[PDB]
Amino acid sequence: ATFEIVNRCSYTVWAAASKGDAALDAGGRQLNSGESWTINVEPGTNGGKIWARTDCYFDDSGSGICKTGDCGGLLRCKRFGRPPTTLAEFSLNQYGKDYIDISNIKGFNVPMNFSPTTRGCRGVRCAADIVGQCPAKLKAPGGGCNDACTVFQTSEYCCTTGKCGPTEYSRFFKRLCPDAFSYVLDKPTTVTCPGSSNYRVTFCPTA
Repeated sequence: ATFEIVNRCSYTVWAAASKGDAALDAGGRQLNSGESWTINVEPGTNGGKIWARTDCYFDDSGSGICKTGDCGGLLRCKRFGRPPTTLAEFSLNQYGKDYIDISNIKGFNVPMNFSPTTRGCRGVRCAADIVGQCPAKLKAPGGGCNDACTVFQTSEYCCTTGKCGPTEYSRFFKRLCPDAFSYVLDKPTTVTCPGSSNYRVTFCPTA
């Protein structure tokens, strides 16, 4: 499948794409305001994620640090990034279907739209000012709004027993972004697309 990743924010982001144990395509790239990056993802890929990182520094050899979404200090992510990160998630060609969502389960850093560019399904978006409204206990000094599991580390917030309910914190996310996952057992906001669809991920889709 093809993903076009577009930075419509007024600030630079460093995009990242990973399946958790490997980079997708080149794994990461600087995107200045307006720039697009097209990547190819092997069919069959399960558990892929795309996210933005903010405020990064990298030396000449691809090594450094980002304030949000850092994936072990590398420009080219092989692993998933550190919260807070708004997540575009996908699994491709799973018995003829593609499944996509946006998740706030690892917090929020940048607004996002995740849309198919092919026929047969709808996109999803989380474009509210989560960071501005973020409860003080979840506000990340780095910028962003952490999830409550990351901050508090309880069985309820992390859904460790696989039995957990919604919380004041999950509800905060859900109220601003109803089409994104707010906790692990959220009623799914997953979209099913025809297998082998192509997609566009837009950061800051309104701004």
